[PDB]
Amino acid sequence: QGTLYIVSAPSGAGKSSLIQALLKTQPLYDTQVSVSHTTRQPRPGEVHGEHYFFVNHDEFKEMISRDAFLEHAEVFGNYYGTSREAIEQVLATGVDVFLDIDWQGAQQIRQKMPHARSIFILPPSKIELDRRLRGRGQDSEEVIAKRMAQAVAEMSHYAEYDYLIVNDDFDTALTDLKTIIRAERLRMSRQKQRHDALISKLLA
Amino acid sequence: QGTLYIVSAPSGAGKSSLIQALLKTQPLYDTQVSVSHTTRQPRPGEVHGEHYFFVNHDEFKEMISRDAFLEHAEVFGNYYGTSREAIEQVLATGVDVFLDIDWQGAQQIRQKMPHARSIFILPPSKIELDRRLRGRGQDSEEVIAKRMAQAVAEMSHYAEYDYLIVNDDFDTALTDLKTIIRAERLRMSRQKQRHDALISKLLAD
Repeated sequence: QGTLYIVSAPSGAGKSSLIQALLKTQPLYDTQVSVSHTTRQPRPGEVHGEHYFFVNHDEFKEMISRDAFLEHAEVFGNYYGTSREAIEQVLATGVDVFLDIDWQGAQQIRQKMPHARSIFILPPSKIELDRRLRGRGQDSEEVIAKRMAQAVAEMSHYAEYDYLIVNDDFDTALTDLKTIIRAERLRMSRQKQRHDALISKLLA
Repeated sequence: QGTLYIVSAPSGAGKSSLIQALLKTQPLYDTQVSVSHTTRQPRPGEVHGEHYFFVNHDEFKEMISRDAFLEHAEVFGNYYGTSREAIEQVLATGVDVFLDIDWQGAQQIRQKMPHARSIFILPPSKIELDRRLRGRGQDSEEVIAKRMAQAVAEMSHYAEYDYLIVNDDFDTALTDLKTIIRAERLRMSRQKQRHDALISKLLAD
């Protein structure tokens, strides 16, 4: 019923913000963000099943052994992963899910979910990507150069995705994202289900 | 480069006006309607290459022999069809082409143009379809029942299409159409070509 949207981009393409901006304007019965499993400890305020599903390292490795993840990775001595079951339960409710992930996990997901759509977001020029990576302007030139090399390595994978948004002006990019989602919702397999009663009435 | 959009709908779904409104706000280097070939005789105002590509029965038949049409029909002594050459020429210049056609012509085109996208447009309810078919309201219940039967026959094929727009509010339907065309242009196949130079500068150094 719902569509899984894999969203990736180098730092500096405004990806995280674009997704957050999307959730602020769509009801949870239409659009939700993926909730990942993690082995890190819950922090104050976090809720299991809401900010993350919190498991311990053995549970996570056990899950991995039963191939329970669409993707997982170890990051700073903690594992993070996207549970297949969790994603399917939400999609089965007709909700579209946005799964922000690097190109590696995006490749893992696509292998298990051929129907997942994926969107890559790019910065609009080398100069603007460099400006956005510099943020407040407080990092050393070498740290920035490593951020740029990392962004370039991420962007080299752009052709593996189904859609490309060049985020120059934020609101233009965000309209682009909403356009993708709206168009996918005008597709016949979703529309004939959504308008099932109406079509039956029109043809009777 | 460009995409062929097959657009169909029963009368009463605002299809022609939606397409027309589309052409009013997009440049010819982005969007055009297809120009059909026909043996009918040019009429007042019609210009070859614009309202139709006018040709005579022998040319049309020779084209049919060459399977040069994506679809064609023969009605009241005349041929009407969409030249495959004329469409691919425009598509090859990166332009999206809209082809307004009935469901039968739509099936003919799809088989020959698997990459074409089709959009079907529906009225928003039986009562509103009936209201729109009655128009100014100067027709017999017989003519209306016939319009409605014809609309029903057209709608029974809606599932053969890639997209469905339910045209309740006109402006909202027009935005739907524009959304489809913009989303298609965001696909990787077209974006990677459109931004080739940008992408190459981003990866450089």
